[PDB]
Amino acid sequence: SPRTGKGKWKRKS
Amino acid sequence: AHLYMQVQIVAEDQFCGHQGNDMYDEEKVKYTVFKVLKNSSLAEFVQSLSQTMGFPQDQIRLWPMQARSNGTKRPAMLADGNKTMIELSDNENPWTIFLETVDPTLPKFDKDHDVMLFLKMYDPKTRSLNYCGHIYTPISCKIRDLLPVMCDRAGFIQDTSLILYEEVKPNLTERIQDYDVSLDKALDELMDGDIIVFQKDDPENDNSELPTAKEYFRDLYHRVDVIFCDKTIPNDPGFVVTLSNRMNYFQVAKTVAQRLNTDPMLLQFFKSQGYRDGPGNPLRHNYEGTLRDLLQFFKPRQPKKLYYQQL
Repeated sequence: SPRTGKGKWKRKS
Repeated sequence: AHLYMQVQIVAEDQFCGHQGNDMYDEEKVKYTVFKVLKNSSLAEFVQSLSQTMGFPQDQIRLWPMQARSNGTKRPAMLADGNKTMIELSDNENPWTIFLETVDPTLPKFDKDHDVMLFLKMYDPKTRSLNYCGHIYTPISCKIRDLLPVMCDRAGFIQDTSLILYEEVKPNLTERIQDYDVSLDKALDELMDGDIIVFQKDDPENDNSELPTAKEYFRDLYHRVDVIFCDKTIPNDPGFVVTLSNRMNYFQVAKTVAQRLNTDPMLLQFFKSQGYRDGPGNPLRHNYEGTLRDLLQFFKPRQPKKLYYQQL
């Protein structure tokens, strides 16, 4: 049900 | 001293001809490079940039190259412009920036309603990508509304049937199925620097080795170069063979045999033995795994190598 995401957000330093 | 940072400007001409994922090859690319004070201003850099590349500040826009959690790197939006450069880069050094320029001022970009999208056309006949530039589009725009611009930039007749994919990341090329929804509905986590890859929908595609862009990117993702060294020849530099990670034993054996003009049954392969020099354990021809399974003891950087002997 909840979103796992495609990792398109900004990478951590 | 260490109060300086390197800023690397990439132009659109570097996106042309790129056959890989993302906009260009991070490992091989032309940059205009600037040595800049970490505590200098954006507005300073912009003027210093304007003066240097023969463009008034109104005709240029900076899109910093931003690393995403999934490993891709894409132009991202950058009102702000009095923060320090080292703060804007968030301590990245070097900092790479895509420089958009006009060509006979830039159209306005609304940070809240538009998105900057990049386009690629895939040609199954030649198995190549063709960079089709970028567009400002309202997020609320339907996919169907993007088709004429794609047809236009690829040189296709108007109303040519297209197949559209989002290039999300290596080995993830997702087909857009419903052309009549807004962009944010079509693309999960819609962002600036997203890529749509499109191709002609023609039955002639299926004769191609790589009939769709998905197939293309899948092949590229699994492509691997392996050194093969003759066990019985001491300090053999060996030769390089281009393979696929999902090959079984038979496909490897046959490919290496065509390289050597011999029969695959006259070839005995040996595993890597890793950091140690020389062949390890023999590879049996009933091996049930893939080339990837054989090379998994190698890191992505470590040069892949296998040993063989002629029988």
